[PDB]
Amino acid sequence: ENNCLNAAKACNLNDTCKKYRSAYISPCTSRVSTAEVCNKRKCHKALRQFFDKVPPKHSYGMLYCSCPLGDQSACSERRRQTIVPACSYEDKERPNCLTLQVSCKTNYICRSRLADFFTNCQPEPLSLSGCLKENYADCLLSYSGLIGTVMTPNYLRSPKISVSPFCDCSSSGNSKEECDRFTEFFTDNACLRNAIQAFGNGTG
Amino acid sequence: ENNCLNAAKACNLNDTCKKYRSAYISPCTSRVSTAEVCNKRKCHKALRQFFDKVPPKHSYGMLYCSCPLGDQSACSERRRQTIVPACSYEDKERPNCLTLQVSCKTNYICRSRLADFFTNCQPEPLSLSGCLKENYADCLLSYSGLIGTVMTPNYLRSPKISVSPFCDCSNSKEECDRFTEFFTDNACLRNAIQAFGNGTGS
Amino acid sequence: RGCLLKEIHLNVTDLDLGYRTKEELIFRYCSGPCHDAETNYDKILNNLTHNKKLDKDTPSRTCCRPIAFDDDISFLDDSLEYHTLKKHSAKKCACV
Amino acid sequence: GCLLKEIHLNVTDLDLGYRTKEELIFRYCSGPCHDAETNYDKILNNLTHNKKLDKDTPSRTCCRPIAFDDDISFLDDSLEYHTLKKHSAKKCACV
Amino acid sequence: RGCLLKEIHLNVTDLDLGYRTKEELIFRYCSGPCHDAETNYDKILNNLTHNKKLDKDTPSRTCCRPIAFDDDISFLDDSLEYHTLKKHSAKKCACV
Amino acid sequence: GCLLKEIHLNVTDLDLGYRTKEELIFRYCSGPCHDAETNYDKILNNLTHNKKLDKDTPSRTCCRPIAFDDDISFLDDSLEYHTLKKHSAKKCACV
Ligand SMILES: *[C@@H]1O[C@H](CO[C@@H]2O[C@@H](C)[C@@H](O)[C@@H](O)[C@@H]2O)[C@@H](O[C@@H]2O[C@H](CO)[C@@H](O)[C@H](O)[C@H]2NC(C)=O)[C@H](O)[C@H]1NC(C)=O
Ligand SMILES: *[C@@H]1O[C@H](CO)[C@@H](O[C@@H]2O[C@H](CO)[C@@H](O)[C@H](O)[C@H]2NC(C)=O)[C@H](O)[C@H]1NC(C)=O
Ligand SMILES: *[C@@H]1O[C@H](CO)[C@@H](O)[C@H](O)[C@H]1NC(C)=O
Ligand SMILES: *[C@@H]1O[C@H](CO)[C@@H](O)[C@H](O)[C@H]1NC(C)=O
Ligand SMILES: *[C@@H]1O[C@H](CO)[C@@H](O)[C@H](O)[C@H]1NC(C)=O
Repeated sequence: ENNCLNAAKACNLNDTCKKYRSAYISPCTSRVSTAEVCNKRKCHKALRQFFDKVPPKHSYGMLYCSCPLGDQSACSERRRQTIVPACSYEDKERPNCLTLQVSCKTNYICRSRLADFFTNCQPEPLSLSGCLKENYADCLLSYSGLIGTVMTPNYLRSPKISVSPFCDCSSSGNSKEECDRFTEFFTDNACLRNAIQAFGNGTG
Repeated sequence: ENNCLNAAKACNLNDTCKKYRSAYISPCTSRVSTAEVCNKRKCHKALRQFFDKVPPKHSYGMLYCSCPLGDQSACSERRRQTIVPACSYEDKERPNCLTLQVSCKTNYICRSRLADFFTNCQPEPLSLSGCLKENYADCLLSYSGLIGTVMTPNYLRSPKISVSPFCDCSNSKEECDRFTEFFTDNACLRNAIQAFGNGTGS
Repeated sequence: RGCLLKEIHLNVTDLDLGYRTKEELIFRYCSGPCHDAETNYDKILNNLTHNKKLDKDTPSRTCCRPIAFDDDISFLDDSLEYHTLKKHSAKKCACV
Repeated sequence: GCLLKEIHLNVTDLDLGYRTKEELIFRYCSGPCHDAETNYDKILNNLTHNKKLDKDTPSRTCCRPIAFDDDISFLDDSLEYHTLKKHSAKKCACV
Repeated sequence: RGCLLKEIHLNVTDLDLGYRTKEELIFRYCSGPCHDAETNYDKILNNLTHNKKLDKDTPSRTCCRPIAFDDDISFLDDSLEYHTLKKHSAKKCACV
Repeated sequence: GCLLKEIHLNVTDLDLGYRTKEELIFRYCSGPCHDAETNYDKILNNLTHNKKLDKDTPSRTCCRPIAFDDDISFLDDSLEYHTLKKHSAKKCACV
């Protein structure tokens, strides 16, 4: 019925995927206090471990599952819950994107992934593919490399595919323009959108 | 209240920021002898540690806190003492800027931190942001990365926002005037510091 | 060598554990004869029970049970809520 | 629940074919193992109720011995010695 | 249980230690009943005091006190001078 | 300061319900721990003075035993033996 649900079926029937899927579900869902819903550190560490050791056919087949319209469908919601956003994505405070860029750039692994993302998922309106670098695979990996980090992205509740990190541009100051360019590279990017759709097309 | 005083409050209330803030205040405030005011080497090592362990919201919120732009404002004085400049910044002899560059370039870490500073904080009068590279964050980090080296910079007492290392310029001198001007009057650096303050304040 | 490990493919709802989900699973269990591993203790129990020397205590003879449980499984139900099960499948069997 | 019990018997009361007047003490395991229940057990109960498993009747938790008692030796009527091993329980546990 | 750590938000001036600053802090202390952890030594002390066997001394019984002190805290005063405090808050408690 | 004191007594001077004519030597801790107070103690006094900690009444330094003496046994009138443990102090310290 739903390509996104068939991806889970294939995962639980695969010993390697089944093991590591549960490995990240439990920490991201096991409460530790009335205030804390999870050990966010241990949750992210299992996510990264999931995409490292689970084969890509199964791991990415669940993250990029093809959905008719990713807005308010069962296919769209199952995909939104893949990273357990209640623990890995959301937070009590929404930071400014300048502060979130500083925090990511202090950490070496986060910096490298963020730099690879903006380089490999650069759009080009004059391109049939939409990507300036003309390689969907390189853009998908760079994006996935941000999952477990401080820049964790997740699908937004929109008609078409829209992803974002947990940051905002509340400042009315002149910095609003540079902040808008950062979020727009995530939210409205025809290269990333074509890559995600292109991968689900293949594993369908 | 001052955005700087509120930042210090938010630090003491955060266990991580409180611990490491005290970790660098003590060595920079502990006198080893009547001649030496502190173990400068241990003071710098604790500063760098403070910027590596404390989350940026607090560490950089105190350093780049927003002031009212009043000359010798309480915030500005509080912000100026952030690094304990009596131990890390000041020194008995003010070196010539050519010699200080030779010292920073002998140490691999200071050399890279300096190269990253000039590359990422290049100004551009044509750019609306003021930065040639168009990334404020990359300029703020490259700057802070110097706070624990021989090239440690700190705010100067001016009506505007001015930062400088402990150096002075006096055959050739224009190259030395270019170096000091890169810290004192850099629209890319000034606009970044006033961007973080706008974001981490109210 | 008779207590073996078998496989069965099922819905999660086939386990009747109260969940409403369309996820699937591979269930593994132990089944086989343990006549080769019986001891004097077992054949004594068989005879004593026949003689009725034991007052209806009906002690248990060798069993074909698991000695190692399988990895945990997690699934997502129809309400978009995650669940996880532990000690559900068998990884290694043995006549215990 | 799974506990160890004792009984005083003759080597003949075990009906192992021996002819002797010697005696023994036999220890066995008996008790309930509901406290040691696992999902694997429950899944087996729900599958046997239905007919998913085909004529397999797998076994749930058993109360069995985890350690056997020391060996025992006796002399029969024909002046011949016999020795029995792993015949009595030393320690029980739900398995 | 009983002996437990409790927290409070205070100005640095609320501690009344003589400092002049507007900074703030979080203070943790131990408080709770330690009746459950009394030894025969404590009972004897209570019976000796009641019967006035120990004529004058007033020995102490179990106390709910900190067994671990909190990290150090530093603040800036109105005169642009730095002060640091050690052993100001409790990190762990115990009936001892 | 916090020092150890000795006091000779009967076994019935402890009012523990025992019946015997035996005797004991009891050691307890008593002394001032003022010279071992910390900022934590000074803060508590100042907060209890201005009454910022209205409800609670936390404890300051206590001269307490850190090691208990050896065990003591005795015989009662009914020719029954009794043993006490952790009844006297061996070494003290400010806690
Ligand atoms: C997993 O479940 C599917 C679906 O269950 C079927 O539909 C339910 C509403 C209920 O009626 C169940 O009893 C059904 O078994 C199973 O696939 C179906 O199996 C039936 C029985 O042979 C068959 O008639 C259907 O065509 C199948 N497909 C459907 C309903 O879409 C399947 O056997 C279960 N086990 C697995 C997947 O291992
Ligand atoms: C061993 O067998 C003898 C029988 O040969 C058992 O002794 C009998 O016990 C019953 C019950 O007390 C008596 O009514 C019989 O008279 C006994 N027979 C003899 C010959 O004495 C004996 O109990 C058995 N051993 C044990 C441990 O039970
Ligand atoms: C910060 O805010 C002030 C007040 O609105 C504004 O004038 C200034 O340009 C802002 N600086 C930035 C966003 O860098
Ligand atoms: C801190 O200081 C202010 C000003 O004196 C006072 O009103 C407040 O009660 C103090 N404590 C807290 C927790 O704010
Ligand atoms: C011990 O008991 C006797 C009475 O039996 C009493 O006189 C004596 O005082 C007791 N011991 C001490 C130390 O008082």
